[PDB]
Amino acid sequence: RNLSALKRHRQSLKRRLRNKAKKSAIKTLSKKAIQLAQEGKAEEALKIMRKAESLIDKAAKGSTLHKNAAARRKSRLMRKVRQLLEAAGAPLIGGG
Amino acid sequence: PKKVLTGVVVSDKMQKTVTVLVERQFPHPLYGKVIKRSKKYLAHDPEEKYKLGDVVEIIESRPISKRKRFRVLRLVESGRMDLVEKYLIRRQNYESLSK
Amino acid sequence: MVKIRLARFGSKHNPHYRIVVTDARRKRDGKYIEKIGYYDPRKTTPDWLKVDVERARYWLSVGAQPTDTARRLLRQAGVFRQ
Amino acid sequence: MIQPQTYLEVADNTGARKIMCIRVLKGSNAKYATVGDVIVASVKEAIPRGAVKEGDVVKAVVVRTKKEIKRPDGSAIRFDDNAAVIINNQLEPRGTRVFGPVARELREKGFMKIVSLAPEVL
RNA sequence: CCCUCGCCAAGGAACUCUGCAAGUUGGCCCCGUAACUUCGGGAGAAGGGGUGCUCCCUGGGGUGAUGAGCCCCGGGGAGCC
RNA sequence: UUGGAGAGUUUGAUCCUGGCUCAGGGUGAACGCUGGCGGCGUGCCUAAGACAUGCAAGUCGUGCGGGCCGCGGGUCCGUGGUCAGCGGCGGACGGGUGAGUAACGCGUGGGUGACCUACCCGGAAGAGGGGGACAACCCGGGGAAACUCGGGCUAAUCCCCCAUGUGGACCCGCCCCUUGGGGUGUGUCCAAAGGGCUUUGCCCGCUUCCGGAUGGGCCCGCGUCCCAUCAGCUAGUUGGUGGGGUAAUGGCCCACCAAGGCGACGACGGGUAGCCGGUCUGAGAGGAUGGCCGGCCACAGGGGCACUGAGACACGGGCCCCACUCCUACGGGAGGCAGCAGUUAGGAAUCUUCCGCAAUGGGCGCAAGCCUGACGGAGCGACGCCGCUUG
RNA sequence: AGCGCCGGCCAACUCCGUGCCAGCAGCCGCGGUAAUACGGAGGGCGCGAGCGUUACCCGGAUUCACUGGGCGUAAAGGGCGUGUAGGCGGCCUGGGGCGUCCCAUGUGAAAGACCACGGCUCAACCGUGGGGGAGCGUGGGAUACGCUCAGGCUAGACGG
RNA sequence: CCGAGGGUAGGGCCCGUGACUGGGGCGAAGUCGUAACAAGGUAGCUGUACCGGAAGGUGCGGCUGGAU
Ligand SMILES: [Mg+2]
Ligand SMILES: [Mg+2]
Ligand SMILES: [Mg+2]
Ligand SMILES: [Mg+2]
Ligand SMILES: [Mg+2]
Ligand SMILES: [Mg+2]
Ligand SMILES: [Mg+2]
Ligand SMILES: [Mg+2]
Ligand SMILES: [Mg+2]
Ligand SMILES: [Mg+2]
Ligand SMILES: [Mg+2]
Ligand SMILES: [Mg+2]
Ligand SMILES: [Mg+2]
Ligand SMILES: [Mg+2]
Ligand SMILES: [Mg+2]
Ligand SMILES: [Mg+2]
Ligand SMILES: [Mg+2]
Ligand SMILES: [Mg+2]
Ligand SMILES: [Mg+2]
Ligand SMILES: [Mg+2]
Ligand SMILES: [Mg+2]
Ligand SMILES: [Mg+2]
Ligand SMILES: [Mg+2]
Ligand SMILES: [Mg+2]
Ligand SMILES: [Mg+2]
Ligand SMILES: [Mg+2]
Ligand SMILES: [Mg+2]
Ligand SMILES: [Mg+2]
Ligand SMILES: [Mg+2]
Ligand SMILES: [Mg+2]
Ligand SMILES: [Mg+2]
Ligand SMILES: [Mg+2]
Ligand SMILES: [Mg+2]
Ligand SMILES: [Mg+2]
Ligand SMILES: [Mg+2]
Ligand SMILES: [Mg+2]
Ligand SMILES: [Mg+2]
Ligand SMILES: [Mg+2]
Ligand SMILES: [Mg+2]
Ligand SMILES: [Mg+2]
Ligand SMILES: [Mg+2]
Ligand SMILES: [Mg+2]
Ligand SMILES: [Mg+2]
Ligand SMILES: [Mg+2]
Ligand SMILES: [Mg+2]
Ligand SMILES: [Mg+2]
Ligand SMILES: [Mg+2]
Ligand SMILES: [Mg+2]
Ligand SMILES: [Mg+2]
Ligand SMILES: [Mg+2]
Ligand SMILES: [Mg+2]
Ligand SMILES: [Mg+2]
Ligand SMILES: [Mg+2]
Ligand SMILES: [Mg+2]
Ligand SMILES: [Mg+2]
Ligand SMILES: [Mg+2]
Ligand SMILES: [Mg+2]
Ligand SMILES: [Mg+2]
Ligand SMILES: [Mg+2]
Ligand SMILES: [Mg+2]
Ligand SMILES: [Mg+2]
Ligand SMILES: [Mg+2]
Ligand SMILES: [Mg+2]
Ligand SMILES: [Mg+2]
Ligand SMILES: [Mg+2]
Ligand SMILES: [Mg+2]
Ligand SMILES: [Mg+2]
Ligand SMILES: [Mg+2]
Ligand SMILES: [Mg+2]
Ligand SMILES: [Mg+2]
Ligand SMILES: [Mg+2]
Ligand SMILES: [Mg+2]
Ligand SMILES: [Mg+2]
Ligand SMILES: [Mg+2]
Ligand SMILES: [Mg+2]
Ligand SMILES: [Mg+2]
Ligand SMILES: [Mg+2]
Ligand SMILES: [Mg+2]
Ligand SMILES: [Mg+2]
Ligand SMILES: [Mg+2]
Ligand SMILES: [Mg+2]
Ligand SMILES: [Mg+2]
Ligand SMILES: [Mg+2]
Ligand SMILES: [Mg+2]
Ligand SMILES: [Mg+2]
Ligand SMILES: [Mg+2]
Ligand SMILES: [Mg+2]
Ligand SMILES: [Mg+2]
Ligand SMILES: [Mg+2]
Ligand SMILES: [Mg+2]
Ligand SMILES: [Mg+2]
Ligand SMILES: [Mg+2]
Ligand SMILES: [Mg+2]
Ligand SMILES: [Mg+2]
Ligand SMILES: [Mg+2]
Ligand SMILES: [Mg+2]
Ligand SMILES: [Mg+2]
Ligand SMILES: [Mg+2]
Ligand SMILES: [Mg+2]
Ligand SMILES: [Mg+2]
Ligand SMILES: [Mg+2]
Ligand SMILES: [Mg+2]
Ligand SMILES: [Mg+2]
Ligand SMILES: [Mg+2]
Ligand SMILES: [Mg+2]
Ligand SMILES: [Mg+2]
Ligand SMILES: [Mg+2]
Ligand SMILES: [Mg+2]
Ligand SMILES: [Mg+2]
Ligand SMILES: [Mg+2]
Ligand SMILES: [Mg+2]
Ligand SMILES: [Mg+2]
Ligand SMILES: [Mg+2]
Ligand SMILES: [Mg+2]
Ligand SMILES: [Mg+2]
Ligand SMILES: [Mg+2]
Ligand SMILES: [Mg+2]
Ligand SMILES: [Mg+2]
Ligand SMILES: [Mg+2]
Ligand SMILES: [Mg+2]
Repeated sequence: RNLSALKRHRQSLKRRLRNKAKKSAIKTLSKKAIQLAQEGKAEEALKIMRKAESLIDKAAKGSTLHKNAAARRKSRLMRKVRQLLEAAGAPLIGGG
Repeated sequence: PKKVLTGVVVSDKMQKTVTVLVERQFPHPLYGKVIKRSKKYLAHDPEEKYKLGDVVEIIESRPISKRKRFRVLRLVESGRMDLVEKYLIRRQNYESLSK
Repeated sequence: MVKIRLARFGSKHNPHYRIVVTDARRKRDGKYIEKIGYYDPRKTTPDWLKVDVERARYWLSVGAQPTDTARRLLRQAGVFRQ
Repeated sequence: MIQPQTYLEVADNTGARKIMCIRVLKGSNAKYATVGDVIVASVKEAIPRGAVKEGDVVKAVVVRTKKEIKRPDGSAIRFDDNAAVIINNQLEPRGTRVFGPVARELREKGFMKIVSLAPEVL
């Protein structure tokens, strides 16, 4: 009736927490910056947008994000913010 | 290579897409005779430059939509509405094969 | 890893291996990447060993990993001689 | 308060879905059946190829009722449907599972087998 | 006690010659709708969803003048009890 | 040119047409009568019915901290075994089966400027400084079991934080290219874990990048059965725009817009079937077939789902619903042999609850080595072929 | 040492018993008192740890006919026109080279099959080497015929 | 939101079965006649129509695959 598969389920539950928690944050921040960039509010958008990008690549270190996801999330994050600031300018920090 | 095919446009009624009909011959695998078979491909035309009646070449491409896996390669001939007739008349006969 | 090893052919109480390069995840007697020699353990013929040496050196360069009892039959044909 | 004509749900896996009471087996002229009482019924609706089929005249013990039953401790319990379990002449279920809760009253009346098979007893 | 009327536990036609009587159903908008047919129909078949108020965006018409006001027919979004 | 036989039977008789029938080869066979030996094969074709019991996946103390026992000897240290636990790596392979599927599933040839790839190899550089959790253990409550609740503490190759930037990622501009390919400039962002010995030197690990190799995803041309007494089918339908999602393209998912898409070259519908290498027959052409072996696919009681992960939507992992069975102390719990054997049902019918890791192979490990119903062999059966005997 | 068979197809013949019975049977057919055809027997034929039956596949079946059939009377011409799609199409010249044909090259896994050899005392089984292929991709070529485009013609067709 | 499935209601296709009923095949040891084969004793066959216990008959039109 036994196994260390039990062990392996025990672990997955814990990795699941760390993952979800990490991904939650990325969306919270990305959207936060995108929100700011709409009403931009350019310095702040850019400020939060950096905090996102950092957290994304941080996730791509592990099992959370495959590298190409991180790339992709970053690509779409940036595009949105920039093109949003085009409806008023101008970029107060970096970047870029 | 990317497969390349030549055929007549029979529809322009989609936006940014043409229906290109490609025809082919081959001997009957048992009865020998050379036989024709045809097939419609939805070909990508981002430029809405291809008209009904054009004879064109299409090249297999990365998938554009469900069902569209070809972009239009180039014009070859224009104004082959006689081909388009052959197709259109055939569909119109179908109203007469029912019950 | 991709591996160099011994696929058993022949028959019962009558082994006949094909020293072969295959993915480790294959089954023993399964589709192999490339054949590179054979080996009769019962030694019942003059050349109970044959090894393309020119080939086995390639795979090693490119990262193949021979089994223990294949490493040897690569020693015996001096694929390793420096 | 089950009486002839009352339809009951059947809470087992005999294949019967619905039964119509035709008699309450409690003496010569009992008007109503409650929890723990046996009725005779007609099978009005059943699923294909079960132990029992539409038309069969079966016995059943009532196991939950929409009229509340009262208890000597001053409480009462009430279920959302009237349901019964089909039995044989030795008060044993003819099915092998029973679905839904049943009334504890069943135990004191010797429907021990049904009481255990039940997911809950209230 | 009778008339006219309101409610009713569990049951639900077991009432009775007979569901007699009384319930149920119930307008409008939308979805959807069988046998059979003289091709009209059967059809409101059946069955089902919607229905108040508040705010915001928006389409067409009448009267004006082409506009405002007034009146008519809507559509989409977010909510409140 | 290595290859091609026909016969009986319609008549009083004949010729012809024409059907029936036979001799031949084949098989996962079965049945009868009979039955000595050996070798290689080979054996649930039916209920993808239901299954008692063992066994089929684990390993590393050279990641970590502990208990329990013992060995060593002055409470402690060491050393060893064992037992969990935290941490890796395996568990996605290998084994089963053929239910579903008429489909890009498979076969064959191609495309990816639209893509991934653990361990393996080649090459570029690098490991500075902090902090934290949770188990194990102690302490409480709850059971017949399955078992778990909460309080507290502690280690690390666990987690996090900053530093560092060969590199790498992303937006904008520019150059080459030409679907998202290669390079560059500014901006921003991302690394790490140490263990061990013979100890200023090794070994195994750790980190980011490039390329190889290998295994994959997706896409396209052509091929793939019966019924037209199935002739019309289609609203995510066909295309578009934007976005969501993924490793990646795509109506794969959504919002909006347009009115399209398919079909006698057979859509739609019904039926049947996993496909191939092959196999069997046949002069050939063809017909029939897909058992064993190899390739791919699909499935894991019937369904749905995602988590973990390089990789699964995971046969012996998880969640939920259903059907069925069992356990109980009657409160409550458990299971999934289409892995190897074995039982039962069904059937004309189909095996030993064997032996071993010695060999080949696979997993973990520096290694010794541990596990392996893969496999190597043995057992039963005239099931097949081959050999041999009763002189 | 067994098993099938001994009318014809088909290799293997006599005696008894039975008497349209009991029975055989793949087809044609046997049995009604002299049965090589039933049952037994002697004998014979065929194979032999096998023989025979049932089932199914291909063959014989040119009996779905591509190879390789047919339609007055054997089964088979639509009751007759008109005509859509399709299939097919006269003479001459050029252009293109789609069919077609040739060369090169990639692919066409392993096993199996085929030829050689070799290992188990043979074989079966098994190993080593050899031979190729259709079919698809790529490159180059040919242009008779079919195709396509272009220009001529008059014997088909149509008109005066 | 979507969602296994569950529930309600109405449809389509297919299999099994059913009082009874329609013919069909066969058997054969019957009843009734004798329609076809000969000019088959009314030449036959035919599409259709009406009719008869039954083969069949008759009408209309057609065919010769009709004897003399
Ligand atoms: Mg473990
Ligand atoms: Mg939030
Ligand atoms: Mg990662
Ligand atoms: Mg992941
Ligand atoms: Mg698109
Ligand atoms: Mg009934
Ligand atoms: Mg009441
Ligand atoms: Mg009530
Ligand atoms: Mg009622
Ligand atoms: Mg009711
Ligand atoms: Mg009554
Ligand atoms: Mg009464
Ligand atoms: Mg009435
Ligand atoms: Mg009334
Ligand atoms: Mg009313
Ligand atoms: Mg009303
Ligand atoms: Mg009323
Ligand atoms: Mg109806
Ligand atoms: Mg009516
Ligand atoms: Mg009508
Ligand atoms: Mg209504
Ligand atoms: Mg309503
Ligand atoms: Mg509302
Ligand atoms: Mg009002
Ligand atoms: Mg109000
Ligand atoms: Mg007015
Ligand atoms: Mg106005
Ligand atoms: Mg005869
Ligand atoms: Mg005759
Ligand atoms: Mg005769
Ligand atoms: Mg004949
Ligand atoms: Mg036998
Ligand atoms: Mg025997
Ligand atoms: Mg099976
Ligand atoms: Mg069954
Ligand atoms: Mg069972
Ligand atoms: Mg074991
Ligand atoms: Mg280590
Ligand atoms: Mg040990
Ligand atoms: Mg341990
Ligand atoms: Mg597998
Ligand atoms: Mg096997
Ligand atoms: Mg299958
Ligand atoms: Mg189908
Ligand atoms: Mg296809
Ligand atoms: Mg393909
Ligand atoms: Mg891994
Ligand atoms: Mg610490
Ligand atoms: Mg950093
Ligand atoms: Mg939409
Ligand atoms: Mg898009
Ligand atoms: Mg993935
Ligand atoms: Mg879709
Ligand atoms: Mg087609
Ligand atoms: Mg057809
Ligand atoms: Mg089916
Ligand atoms: Mg199947
Ligand atoms: Mg032949
Ligand atoms: Mg098959
Ligand atoms: Mg088979
Ligand atoms: Mg296989
Ligand atoms: Mg499934
Ligand atoms: Mg499942
Ligand atoms: Mg099962
Ligand atoms: Mg399941
Ligand atoms: Mg698993
Ligand atoms: Mg699972
Ligand atoms: Mg799966
Ligand atoms: Mg597996
Ligand atoms: Mg299992
Ligand atoms: Mg207890
Ligand atoms: Mg529980
Ligand atoms: Mg078990
Ligand atoms: Mg049996
Ligand atoms: Mg068995
Ligand atoms: Mg075996
Ligand atoms: Mg081993
Ligand atoms: Mg080993
Ligand atoms: Mg190792
Ligand atoms: Mg074992
Ligand atoms: Mg014989
Ligand atoms: Mg013979
Ligand atoms: Mg003879
Ligand atoms: Mg007698
Ligand atoms: Mg005699
Ligand atoms: Mg005879
Ligand atoms: Mg005789
Ligand atoms: Mg012959
Ligand atoms: Mg033939
Ligand atoms: Mg035949
Ligand atoms: Mg022919
Ligand atoms: Mg003929
Ligand atoms: Mg005739
Ligand atoms: Mg004619
Ligand atoms: Mg006609
Ligand atoms: Mg024509
Ligand atoms: Mg032509
Ligand atoms: Mg010509
Ligand atoms: Mg020409
Ligand atoms: Mg050409
Ligand atoms: Mg070739
Ligand atoms: Mg080959
Ligand atoms: Mg020899
Ligand atoms: Mg060979
Ligand atoms: Mg050949
Ligand atoms: Mg020419
Ligand atoms: Mg011309
Ligand atoms: Mg002329
Ligand atoms: Mg639903
Ligand atoms: Mg549903
Ligand atoms: Mg449910
Ligand atoms: Mg009848
Ligand atoms: Mg009858
Ligand atoms: Mg007459
Ligand atoms: Mg007469
Ligand atoms: Mg006459
Ligand atoms: Mg007449
Ligand atoms: Mg009469
Ligand atoms: Mg008359
Ligand atoms: Mg005439």
